[PDB]
Amino acid sequence: LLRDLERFELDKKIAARVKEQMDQNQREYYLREQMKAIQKELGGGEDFLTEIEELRERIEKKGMPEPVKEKALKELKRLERMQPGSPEATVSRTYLDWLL
Amino acid sequence: LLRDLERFELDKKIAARVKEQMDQNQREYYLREQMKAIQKELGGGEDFLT
Amino acid sequence: RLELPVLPLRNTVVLPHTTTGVDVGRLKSKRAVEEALSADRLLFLVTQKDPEVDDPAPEDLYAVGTLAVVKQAMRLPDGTLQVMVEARSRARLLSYVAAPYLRAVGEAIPEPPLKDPELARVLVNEVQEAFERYLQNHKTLRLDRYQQEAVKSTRDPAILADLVAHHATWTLEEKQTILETPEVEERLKRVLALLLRDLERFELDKKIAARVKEQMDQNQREYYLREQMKAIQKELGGGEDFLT
Repeated sequence: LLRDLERFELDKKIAARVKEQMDQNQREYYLREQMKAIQKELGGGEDFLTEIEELRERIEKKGMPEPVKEKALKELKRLERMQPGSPEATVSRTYLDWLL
Repeated sequence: LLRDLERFELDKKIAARVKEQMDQNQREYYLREQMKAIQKELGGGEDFLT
Repeated sequence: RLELPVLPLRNTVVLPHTTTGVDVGRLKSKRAVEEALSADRLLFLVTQKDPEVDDPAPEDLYAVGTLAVVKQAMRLPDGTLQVMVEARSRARLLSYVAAPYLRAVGEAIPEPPLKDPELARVLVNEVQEAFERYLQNHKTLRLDRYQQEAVKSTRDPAILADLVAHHATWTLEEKQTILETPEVEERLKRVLALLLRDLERFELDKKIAARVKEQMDQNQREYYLREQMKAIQKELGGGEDFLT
């Protein structure tokens, strides 16, 4: 029974390693299907969010410093607040295009 | 003979594809809202974000 | 050293000891299946690669092809031939014959893995744990077939490795990677990686459905709310207090 307890502890450690290999890549594969499905559906073949995702590609390729990019991040928060055909939104889109 | 509601049942066949176009319009509306449903626990509907 | 003709395949990579259906859209391959059915009912199932040519070259195939046995061959009335296949072993390609069919010369892989009760048994049990948790979020195949094709009825880890690699929806190359390697333990590690990635897709899709359901409930709740009580405001006026 001590050999059975050692075998059950080794099986529990091996199954815990299997569940760690599940969860530690599951928490990033959540992120990659989140980004490819926001890139897909909001155009629905149009890919409307690739227009506002090329700018985010410019953020995580050349919008590197954090107090610089914090203003662009809450400008990105303001970007989905109003419709991008309003006359105020010209200044908002020109703002982060000129910044990026 | 025909103008005395012969084409009214064909107008109901037209209204059948109006209800089909209603079904893919509700499908596109449901799809656009369920991607926002993925976005709400992506994080756009939390306290810190927008 | 198995001198038998070859049925080439387009998108199916038939692994050894795999019960599956194969449809043939060719004529030279149709005559290859008929000549193999005349000669001792044995086929070779060697798939092709990235974008497929309808007449496959002998050097456009992969490294390892699959030895097969013919169950039956009935003719569909539209012209194509449905070939029901059962496989036996796997064979490394050396050089094939470019005369209308394809001829397999031709090898064999007689390589069982080592360290069976110590390290391979834990690996086979991890394959069993991942394959047992696989259909609980997949739910497109039969659970009793998964239990009947387990270690409890099928002892061979090469047959079990080919059956655990067959039961996913992978591409033309990642089935061929588990077809190719003579070391069975590295194939078992790779199909653990592939089943981990498939379960990280399927539990994610279950969280997609279980993520959209409560905000669709919130959506119909708020939709009934604003069509209800933007509309309760019109009875307070009573003619809208002289047409607003």
